Amino acid sequence: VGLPYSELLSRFFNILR
Amino acid sequence: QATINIGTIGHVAHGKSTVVRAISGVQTVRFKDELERNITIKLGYANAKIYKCQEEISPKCQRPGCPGRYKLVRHVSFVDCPGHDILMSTMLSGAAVMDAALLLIAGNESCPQPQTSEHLAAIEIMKLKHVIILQNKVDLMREESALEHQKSILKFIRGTIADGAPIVPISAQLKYNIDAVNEFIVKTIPVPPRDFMISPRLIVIRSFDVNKPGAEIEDLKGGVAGGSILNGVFKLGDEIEIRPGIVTIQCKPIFSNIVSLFAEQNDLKFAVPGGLIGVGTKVDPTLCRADRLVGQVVGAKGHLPNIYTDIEINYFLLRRLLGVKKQAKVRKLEPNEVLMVNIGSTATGARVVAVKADMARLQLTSPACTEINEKIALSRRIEKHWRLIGWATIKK
Repeated sequence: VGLPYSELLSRFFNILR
Repeated sequence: QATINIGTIGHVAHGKSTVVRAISGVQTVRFKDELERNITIKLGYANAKIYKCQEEISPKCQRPGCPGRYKLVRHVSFVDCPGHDILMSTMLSGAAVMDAALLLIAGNESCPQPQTSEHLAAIEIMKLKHVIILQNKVDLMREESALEHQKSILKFIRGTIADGAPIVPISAQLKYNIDAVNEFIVKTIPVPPRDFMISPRLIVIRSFDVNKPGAEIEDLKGGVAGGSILNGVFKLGDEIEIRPGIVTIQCKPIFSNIVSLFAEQNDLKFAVPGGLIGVGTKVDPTLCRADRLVGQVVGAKGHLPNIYTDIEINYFLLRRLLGVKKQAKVRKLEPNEVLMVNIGSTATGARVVAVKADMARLQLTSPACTEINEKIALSRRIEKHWRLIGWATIKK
C-alpha cells in the first residue's frame, strides 16, 4: 500500500536538513 | 551466520553501494581504478544486523528510549550486483543465488528506466518477487513531484508478478527512513526453509587468493572460493568436487578438501544454507587468482552432477525486449547464433541447434553442470551488448 508509505514520506519531509 | 541472501537491484549511477553503506556501514569498495571512479565488476558484500526493539543496527537499546536491550532477530547478507546493461551476466548469476530482492528507484530520474525494468523482469523470471522497493534520490524532489513518481510506479506495478510489494522513501546519504525498511526485512520477507537432508550444493561466484604481497612462502595460504549454499549444511573437514572442470578440447573437474568454511567476519564450524560464504579449500590460490571460480558448481565428494554441452531446453520468450529505452519487437530465435544462457551462475555462449514450438536444443562452447532441472535466464546480441530475450529450463 502507498499510504502507510505516505505517512513515512511526510515524516521524511518533516526531518530534512 | 547469514540467514537470507538478499539482493540489491537498480539503475547504474543511482546508489546501490550507497544504500548498502547506509544500511550496514560495510563498503562494496568500488575498485580496480576503473570502478573506483565508475562501476564495479564483482558483487558488493555487506553484513546487516536485525536485533529488534520490542519493549536495529546495533545490539543496544540506549537509543530508542526503553533500556530493554535489542532483541536478536536475524543477521542478513547483501548480494549487490552491477546494474549496467553491459555487465548483466554477474547480475544473472546473483539472481539464482538470492532468496529475496531490494529495488532502487531514483526520484528525479524516470519511472520507466530500462535497466531497472530489465532487472525486475529477471527477478520475476527467477522466483524473486519478494522485492522491497526503495525510493532513493528523494533528497532532491518536490512535495508533489515525488508523489507523482510514486503514483506512476504504482501504475506500472499492476500487470507485473509483483502486486503489492512495499515502497519506502529513503536517503542513502543523509541516513533517514531506513527503520521501515528494517521492519519490512522481517515483515514482508520471511526466510524460505532450508534443511539438512536436501543434497549439499555450492554455487561459486567469486575466486579469492589471500596471498598478500610481501610474505614468505614458509608462511603460505590456500585458495578461498566465494560462493553461496542453497541446500546442505557444509561442515568443517569435507572433500569437494568442483564440476565444470579444468580445460585441456575436454574439461576435467577439480578436487579440493576443506581448509575453512568462513562466514560473517569470523570462521565457523558450519555453513547453514541461504547465505554467501568464503570457503577455504586445499586448492591452489593460483586458480583463485582474480575471477576464475565464477559460475562454477561445488559438490561434496561422492556426488554426480553432469557436465552438459548438448542441452534440451524448454524455452519461453517476450513479445517485446528489454535493456533498451526503444523496446524492440522480439523477432524469432535464429539457428546457429551465439546466445548467452545464464544457468544458476554460468553465463555460457551457446549456439542454437534447433527451434521447435516451446523447446530448443543448444550447443555449449563452454560446459555447464546440471544436477536438478536448473533455472535459466536467456540473453541475445542484437544491439552490440547483450539484451534479455526470455527464459528456459533444462528438460533433464
